[PDB]
Amino acid sequence: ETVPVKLKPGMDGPKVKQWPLTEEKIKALVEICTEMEKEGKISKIGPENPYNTPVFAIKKSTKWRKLVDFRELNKRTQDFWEVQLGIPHPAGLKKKKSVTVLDVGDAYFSVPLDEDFRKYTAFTIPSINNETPGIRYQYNVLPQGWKGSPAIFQSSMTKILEPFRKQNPDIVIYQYMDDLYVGSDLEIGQHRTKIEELRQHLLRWGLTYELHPDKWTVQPIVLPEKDSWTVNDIQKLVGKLNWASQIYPGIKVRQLCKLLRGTKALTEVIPLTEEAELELAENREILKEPVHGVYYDPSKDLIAEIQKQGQGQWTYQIYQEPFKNLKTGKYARTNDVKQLTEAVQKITTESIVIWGKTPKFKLPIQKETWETWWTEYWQATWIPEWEFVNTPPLVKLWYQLE
Amino acid sequence: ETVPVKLKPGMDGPKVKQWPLTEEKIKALVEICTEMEKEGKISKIGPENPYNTPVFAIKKSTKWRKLVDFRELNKRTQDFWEVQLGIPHPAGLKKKKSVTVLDVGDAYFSVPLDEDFRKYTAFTIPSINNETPGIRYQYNVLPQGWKGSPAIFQSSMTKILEPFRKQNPDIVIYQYMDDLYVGSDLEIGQHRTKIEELRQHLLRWGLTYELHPDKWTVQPIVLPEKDSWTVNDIQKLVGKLNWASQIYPGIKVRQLCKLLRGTKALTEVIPLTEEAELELAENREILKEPVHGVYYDPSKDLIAEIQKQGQGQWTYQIYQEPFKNLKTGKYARTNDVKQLTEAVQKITTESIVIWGKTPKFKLPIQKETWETWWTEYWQATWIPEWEFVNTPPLVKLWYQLE
Amino acid sequence: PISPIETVPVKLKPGMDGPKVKQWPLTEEKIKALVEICTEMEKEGKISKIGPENPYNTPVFAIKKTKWRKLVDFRELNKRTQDFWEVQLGIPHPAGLKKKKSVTVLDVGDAYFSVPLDEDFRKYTAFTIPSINNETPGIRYQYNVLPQGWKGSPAIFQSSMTKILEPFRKQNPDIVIYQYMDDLYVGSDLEIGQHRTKIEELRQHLLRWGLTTPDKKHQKEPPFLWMGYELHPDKWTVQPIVLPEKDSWTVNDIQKLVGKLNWASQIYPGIKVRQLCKLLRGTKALTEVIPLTEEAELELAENREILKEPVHGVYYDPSKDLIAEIQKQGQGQWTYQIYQEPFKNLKTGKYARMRGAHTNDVKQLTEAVQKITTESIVIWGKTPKFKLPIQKETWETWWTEYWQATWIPEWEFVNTPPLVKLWYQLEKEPIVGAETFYVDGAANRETKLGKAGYVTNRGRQKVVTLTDTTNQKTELQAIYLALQDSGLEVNIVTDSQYALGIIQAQPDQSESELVNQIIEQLIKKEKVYLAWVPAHKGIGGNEQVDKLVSAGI
Amino acid sequence: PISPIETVPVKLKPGMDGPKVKQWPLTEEKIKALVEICTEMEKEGKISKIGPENPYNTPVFAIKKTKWRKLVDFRELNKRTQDFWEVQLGIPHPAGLKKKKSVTVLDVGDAYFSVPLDEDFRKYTAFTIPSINNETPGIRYQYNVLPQGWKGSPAIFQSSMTKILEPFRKQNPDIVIYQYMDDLYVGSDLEIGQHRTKIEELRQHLLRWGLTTPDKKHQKEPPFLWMGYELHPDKWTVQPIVLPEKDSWTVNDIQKLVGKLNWASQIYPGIKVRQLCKLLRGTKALTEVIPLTEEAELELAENREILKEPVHGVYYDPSKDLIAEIQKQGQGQWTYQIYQEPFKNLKTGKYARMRGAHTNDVKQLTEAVQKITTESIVIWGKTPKFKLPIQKETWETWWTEYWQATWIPEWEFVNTPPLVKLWYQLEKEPIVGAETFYVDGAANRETKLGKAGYVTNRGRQKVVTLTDTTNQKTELQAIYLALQDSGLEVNIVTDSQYALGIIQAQPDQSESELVNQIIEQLIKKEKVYLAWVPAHKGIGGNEQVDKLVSAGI
Ligand SMILES: Cn1c(Cn2ccc(C(F)(F)F)c(Oc3cc(Cl)cc(C#N)c3)c2=O)n[nH]c1=O
Ligand SMILES: Cn1c(Cn2ccc(C(F)(F)F)c(Oc3cc(Cl)cc(C#N)c3)c2=O)n[nH]c1=O
Repeated sequence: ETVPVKLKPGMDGPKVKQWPLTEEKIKALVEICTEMEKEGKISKIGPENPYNTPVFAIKKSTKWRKLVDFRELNKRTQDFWEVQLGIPHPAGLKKKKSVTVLDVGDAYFSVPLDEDFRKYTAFTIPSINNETPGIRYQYNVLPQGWKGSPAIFQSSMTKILEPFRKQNPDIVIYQYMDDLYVGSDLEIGQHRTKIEELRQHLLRWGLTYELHPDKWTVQPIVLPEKDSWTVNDIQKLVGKLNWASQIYPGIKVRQLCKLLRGTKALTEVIPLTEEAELELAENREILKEPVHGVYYDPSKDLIAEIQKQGQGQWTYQIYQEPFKNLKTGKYARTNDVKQLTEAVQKITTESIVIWGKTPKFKLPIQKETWETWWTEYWQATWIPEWEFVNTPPLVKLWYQLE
Repeated sequence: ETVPVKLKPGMDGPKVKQWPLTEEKIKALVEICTEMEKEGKISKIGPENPYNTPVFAIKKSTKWRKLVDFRELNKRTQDFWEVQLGIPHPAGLKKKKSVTVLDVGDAYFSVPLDEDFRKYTAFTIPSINNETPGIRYQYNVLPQGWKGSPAIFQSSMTKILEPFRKQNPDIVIYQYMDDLYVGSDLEIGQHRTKIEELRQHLLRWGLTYELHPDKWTVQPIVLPEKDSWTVNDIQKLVGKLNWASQIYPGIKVRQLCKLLRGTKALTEVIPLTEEAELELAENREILKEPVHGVYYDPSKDLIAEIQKQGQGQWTYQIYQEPFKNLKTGKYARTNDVKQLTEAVQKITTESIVIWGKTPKFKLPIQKETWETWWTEYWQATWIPEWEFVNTPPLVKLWYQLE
Repeated sequence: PISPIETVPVKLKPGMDGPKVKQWPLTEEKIKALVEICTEMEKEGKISKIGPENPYNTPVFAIKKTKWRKLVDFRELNKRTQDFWEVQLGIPHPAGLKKKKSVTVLDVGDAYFSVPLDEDFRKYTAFTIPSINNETPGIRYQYNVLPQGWKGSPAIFQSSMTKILEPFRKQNPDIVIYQYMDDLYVGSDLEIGQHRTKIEELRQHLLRWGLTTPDKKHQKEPPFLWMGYELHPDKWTVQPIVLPEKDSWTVNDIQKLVGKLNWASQIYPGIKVRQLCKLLRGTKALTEVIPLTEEAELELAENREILKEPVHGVYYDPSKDLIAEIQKQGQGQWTYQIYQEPFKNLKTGKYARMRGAHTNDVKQLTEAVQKITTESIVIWGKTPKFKLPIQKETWETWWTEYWQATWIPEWEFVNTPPLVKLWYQLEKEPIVGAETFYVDGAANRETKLGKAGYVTNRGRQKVVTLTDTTNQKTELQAIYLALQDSGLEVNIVTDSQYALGIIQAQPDQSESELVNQIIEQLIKKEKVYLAWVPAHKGIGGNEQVDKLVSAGI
Repeated sequence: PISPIETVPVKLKPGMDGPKVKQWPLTEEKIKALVEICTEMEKEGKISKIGPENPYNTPVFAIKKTKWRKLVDFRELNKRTQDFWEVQLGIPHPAGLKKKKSVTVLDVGDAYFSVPLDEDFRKYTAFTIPSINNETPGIRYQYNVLPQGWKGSPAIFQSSMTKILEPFRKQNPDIVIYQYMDDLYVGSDLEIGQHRTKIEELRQHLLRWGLTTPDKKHQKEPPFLWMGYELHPDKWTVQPIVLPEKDSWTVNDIQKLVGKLNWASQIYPGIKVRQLCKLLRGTKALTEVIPLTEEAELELAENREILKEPVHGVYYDPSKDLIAEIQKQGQGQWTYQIYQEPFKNLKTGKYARMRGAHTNDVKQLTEAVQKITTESIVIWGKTPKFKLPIQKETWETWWTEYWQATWIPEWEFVNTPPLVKLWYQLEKEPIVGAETFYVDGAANRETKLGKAGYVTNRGRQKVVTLTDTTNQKTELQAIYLALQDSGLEVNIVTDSQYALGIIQAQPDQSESELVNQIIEQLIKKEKVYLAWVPAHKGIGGNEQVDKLVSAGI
């Protein structure tokens, strides 16, 4: 019994080119796909299918997994999965002491895919040195990575979760793409026991970290505590504070600006005044608490900006309106691309938990470096949207830590 | 007896390419050059001469004349003609009631050119459809168009002018390139008689408009006289006045700015105040007189800017420092290139008379249009330096007339 | 001979119906020629006769040589035909081929005609041979096979040939079958005997599916002259390259020259095209002559020298690793070589790009490494191990301190001058016993006039005026001014994030001559500490230099 | 045979002395080959033996085919040799040749070797055949004739040939002698008899000056296959052009295709390269495949159609005038034809340029006219009379009202759609009964955030926020905002000379999508009156919209 899927009028299916893959990754995919074809999950296709979606091989565990990039198909089917069959996001999930993430993607293999939508799921296995044309396939069942799969499957998911929910009314379960987010206020042993219990319920239907969102405390803009302050240090502080006033309402800086008078050497020691120190502390107390006036608009896209701080640390901010930060934070711990990949997954997970949406990333890296290498370290079953930026020299300074 | 000429060290001779010429102009030049060669003025040259200067044919009279563009060679020999053998410029010339311009270029044919400088005077007669290589030549005598020619010849010119000067001590004679500028305070009949007398002195040595520089009255920035003034008209006036304050010291506009208060319609009539009208008149009285503080620096280049006003009129300003106007004016009276050519010659003549230097022109025309056509209307024996500009939309408005 | 293979179900574009383009009446010679040709095609099963009940039409033309050829204008059918999947991702590269004991070249005979066409689509390929002076109903045909010039032919041919080879590929996994257009390139490591035998089973299997290929006598033998390359039995090269010699080079002569040089750069090391490409800028007419510059003449001469003796490339050995060596050649020019055994090159190449306005050799080298990595994954399915002309210390300093995430896979230093290094470094903190310059620049948006200046803590001051300038140009002037008047140790305070940004990235080359002058000053210095303040917030010396530059703006 | 002509006195570059480049010891086969060759050259008078008293040296190499050839590396001598005058200004164009009853092609034999070399320069051409394993003093020669590969050879040859032809040119003014490299192209309107006679007097006069040319049997006959053209006795064309057909087009395949199309555009009307050139942008590898876009595929198809039947060009008649006809082809694409008698084309061409960011068809047409004028002066020595697709009223409106001086020589209107017209016009004075919008835009230089807005005299207001913007982008946003919310009649007040400038020039096409959106709004309107005020001078509604946009900047 198939659910009919429709694209937005005038919008055609994805025609996205395939990235060159290493021999190892091609072999891994040929073997995976040979088996899915044997099981009737996918079928070899003809040239009459002009559509294409990229395919990659990750590790996620020492076993190769197939990752399909449905980013384009998702944007094109947005109406179906968001308004026609939207999965509501629970506001309580972010409040729980422990959230466990379980992959449920293997559930989609059971449900067949609307015969007229199948062509849009086309993908190619490339060939080294263009020896052969690629191996082409399309899906016969709900695919892993397409937002329409949990949308269709949510009625089947409700039946599976009905007993477990009824017996644990204070346990929040949320489905995002191929994953199940399970939150509780139970002790870590009890929580881990209830997860194992839940896996048993899933096991009867063919379905086979933790995060601590209550412990998610945003990194405030940090102002230094010092004995002696130079001209250079006050200049650095006014710079940092002048910018914070764009975000935080009620930041004063005139008492600090007052100290900087005349053409002076940067190294020269300047003594603190009573009102400058009061201004310094009043701003210090503001940055502690979240920014007043900033609220999530469910109709707007989320954006995430990341800065490289050196020494294995990375800072990030999530907003919908530039500088109107919904969340700020940091990531720590070799390799710049590996570390960046890691931060991207962490920020995305936090956004799925807090708003039920992945953010659009502004990455401080070259398109080509990122495209060649991100798949060597990627472990998530989803892929967020990204773009490449040239980090402003000062934004890094203003978001620094200690 | 040849005067040794030397280029600035590290500076080589001109290697300027020849512009395509029409059949008519090529034939005219072949005939002119065949005769100059017969007279030994120029000689055919070998490939060992890597240098080149453009050649053109003008009318200046219904007889074809050869014009050589020595603009590059002039810049490269600047030391010789400006400091080693400089022709001083008389400040009195601009003060005379009548200035007559006489071509004396034929005097240079008598004096031979330093054998080691000749290679730098190389020029080519092009060939239609590249049938033949060009006809190449270099000068054996002082060439018309090179600033070094009057520099060398000034000792011979002094001997020729000694009797005439001694008999007319109040007549100013100045030599710029191939021309003699002769100024007097005599009545037009007497002046014309003294010019004819002077031509007789020249005639004994083989040498064969008027301008009225006392009548050169700069076009002030004109402010309109009106009964009723709209918002649009005050806005246009503040615009014009705000800019004039950059040039003229002592321009006030706050009384006018005062009238423009609130979000008003442009067509709405606004009544004049006593202080606005006083401000309007005080500025009006300033623009009448020349700008205070602007003086000619003989070490700096002169610049001329020209705007197309439509209906056959053109405005221009001469300065060394932008907006620090030494002279302003207009030219009136078909063809945009012909009219522009005409204005260029008029402004150049005025600058030669006032400062003894041609200005660098900023032309409101496309390089290619100007290059294809300027020779169809050019009548001067010199060529000023030029560049092509995209006239600011407002500069035309601010320099407008009535 | 037309394949018994299951056809490909072709569709027209949604909301579109077939072409109905009127046949233009032709001359008698053209009509006769077309009747001769169409009767023959119809006899061979290529086309079939229809009635006037079919509403579609596509124009037909006949052209001469002294043989007559049928041309079908499929422009309208193509505009109405569905989109198909892209035929090939890229073309095979010789350096990607293994050394095979025996290699057979099998060109398929009349490929498109040997492949059927979807029954329900055939109607839309309707064409009309008109009668003499269009008096009587013209002769009407439709295609049964894939028509030449139709949008779907390349795709459907390739997929049919893929479906056909699929079982043979199972039966012989140790046989290399390269599919390229209407050709098959078959290689194996068997003895001449077992190979000729294996080629015949393939030829026969192909014939069972209505596809004809040449026999041992008509079969091509090495060297293969394929796609601008020479494929010899244990080496490969680009095809003979002749650089013309002219008194006068036109825009067309240089474009052709650059192309041949670029094509030669795949195997001949050190080819340079910078000076020659510089001439093609500010584009003039194709027949217009461009005088060669001394630097272009020197470049042409150096190239002429590389090409005088022939160079070849080696084939790929999957067991041995890939080594990529990069050298800095000059002004943004890079050259590389990929070998497995030194110095027997599989291929060579060049990188001479401008990824921005201001860069350094460290960024350019990283960019070249990325490009070689990508190319290696395409040709061989793996990344090479690099030999780079940069010390590990220079690299580690750069990457740790840079704001952008950057990575070079397994690499090792090689002392091959010119070495890539950073030419200056900004101070991490302000200098004690150094004059503090508070710089600023302001330009009027209307007049385009600007002022650049500084005010120091040592009382010094300066202001210069600029014509046809911008705020960005004045802000860079002010920094340059501060570097010209200061000693070997400066503390500079700007309010420009723009100039700060440029300088902090440690550029050595720029599209701006102002940025180049600044660069020269920075290299001459001993210590430089650049710092930034917000503008118009009444900060120290910055408010003073702000009133100084704002005068007459 | 070496000419008795007076040599050309060659010099070295001031401050420079001759080359002293060491001879590399060669193999025995190379030394023998070179001794064979040099003995023969010396015998013919080409080279002469010297002693070791001469201090200069230039390297020598020998290369094989199975003949041996001598290569001299004159790179160092060339770097030290003086600069010479540029050989040719441009190349002859066939459309520039008159129709001549009889035409003879005379290729000069071993041209450079038939010309002496300055006595005092000969020393600097010194070269050494090394001995076996460089044990004994090598054999040393110097050139007597012009060496191949030397900087001065093309120039000195051409000037010697000019001096040589000079007297014959007087004796026969009605004979056309085209000088091109080491060739002479001789044309006359005499009968086969007097022509063959005249050719012989020239051949003989040439021989008196040691220059050999072919005889009646070795003399080439039309069609001449010269420089990519076919020179027939009463027509000319470009040489056979074959557009390849591929499944996958690489960057190299497209570059070659564009080139052949550009070359074909000299005589085949309506060739288009826009879509094909668009693909070559954002430059990828030469072997990298580029998928053809629908618009590129359509362009390729249209071209394929033009080229199917051969087109020729006609020769020049100096008595008849030149007519140039221009047509607008599309998105900045122009095509032209020059004929004397309609429609027998001397040549064709195209213009598809971007002279700025924002233009209109009136500026593009003026630009095309200038380019054709220039080209005509080069080929024929005169300007053509134009037939333009613009009404005299549209032209007169444009030129009279435009700030830039502009001129089109003798022209006449021709109704050939698409016609060139202005798509909107700004009001000369403010509209009565129209809302006055006071627009403004401000962007923070640090955050790159901006605000675009308006305040009207009807009380209305609006402010939008922009990301990664500039002041110029916000000032154009503010005008667009004002056009989106206003009716068919607006008075707009900006403080931006930049946006004012763009709009006043009446653009119809832009490199900016923002400028294109503005353009669409202006065409929809009935009346628009744009005006300008100085910024930050406290003027009317402008001070109000200034505080509105400055919020959060
Ligand atoms: C020449 N050669 C080689 C190199 N080599 C190795 C394998 C193959 C294989 F059959 F598998 F495709 C070759 O066939 C090709 C491949 C291509 Cl892309 C084009 C052409 C052509 N025309 C022939 C091949 O040329 N090894 N031994 C030997 O003689
Ligand atoms: C072919 N042709 C013509 C056209 N024509 C007219 C005049 C000349 C003239 F002798 F004067 F140079 C020609 O000689 C040329 C000119 C050039 Cl640029 C190249 C070549 C070649 N290879 C031959 C010429 O081709 N007229 N009659 C006739 O048979």
